[PDB]
Amino acid sequence: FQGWQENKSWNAHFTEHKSQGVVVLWNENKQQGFTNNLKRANQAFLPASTFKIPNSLIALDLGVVKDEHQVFKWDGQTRDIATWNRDHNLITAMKYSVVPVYQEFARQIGEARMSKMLHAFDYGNEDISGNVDSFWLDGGIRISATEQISFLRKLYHNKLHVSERSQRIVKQAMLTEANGDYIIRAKTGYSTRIEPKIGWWVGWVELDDNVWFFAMNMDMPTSDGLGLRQAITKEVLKQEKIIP
Ligand SMILES: C[C@@H](O)[C@@H](C(=O)O)[C@H]1C[C@H](SCCNC=N)C(C(=O)O)=N1
Ligand SMILES: C[C@@H](O)[C@@H](C(=O)O)[C@H]1C[C@H](SCCNC=N)C(C(=O)O)=N1
Ligand SMILES: [Cl-]
Repeated sequence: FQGWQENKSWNAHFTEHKSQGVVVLWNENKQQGFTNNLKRANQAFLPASTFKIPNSLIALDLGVVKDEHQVFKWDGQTRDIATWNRDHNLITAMKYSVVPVYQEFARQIGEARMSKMLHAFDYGNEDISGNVDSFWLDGGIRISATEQISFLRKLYHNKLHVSERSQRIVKQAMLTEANGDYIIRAKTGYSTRIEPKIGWWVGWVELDDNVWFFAMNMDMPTSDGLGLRQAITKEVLKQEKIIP
């Protein structure tokens, strides 16, 4: 581990949007990491919907989710996010960060197996204190941007302690963007229930000959700025010549 190079010039991308945050990048081929803020890079927050990555893996490996086509019917309760008020499969539940679908996963996984799996994953502080169906939103689990990278690297290489199939399905469900230059597999998150409210974007960029892992979070006082998670990350990615 060569350490983490700090590149403060990326702060310009946050300041441009009156925002504060961190982007962490990991060059897989060179085993080199870069961040604008070495301190915040290692600060552990609630994972919020980025927890849908480990939650999906566990649900799949325990057969709570059979495959990416299985339909989880809307419970008929109207919630404030319109896309949640419909039937979902794993693909669309990830895409739209459909919390109630994953809360039901968590309840079926159960506290004991959830704890053991997060320890097996070496995920964050491995603490699931709180409600079994909400701890990643308002309980004890905390993970930093650099810890997200470590976890994502295991998933990329199929090294997590679940089946290869489970890891392949989750990486399929993380698909976010692709073109002839790059593929982004990622997961957003918006931690709102405990201060400070922060937005997440974690994942990686696949190139022909390299993979660049990333994890960012940023202060997010309102949902108004949620698009800045991807916008700021892409500005860093383009400055670093990762995407055109
Ligand atoms: C061809 C078969 O062997 C193959 C299949 O699905 O048909 C099995 C082999 C491993 S088993 C789970 C990981 N092993 C852990 N010790 C695997 C998987 O990890 O998805 N599937
Ligand atoms: C509030 C939490 O449930 C939060 C999370 O679990 O991380 C939800 C809300 C937004 S998706 C809809 C956008 N929300 C407000 N505009 C979000 C995400 O950005 O991933 N997941
Ligand atoms: Cl894919």
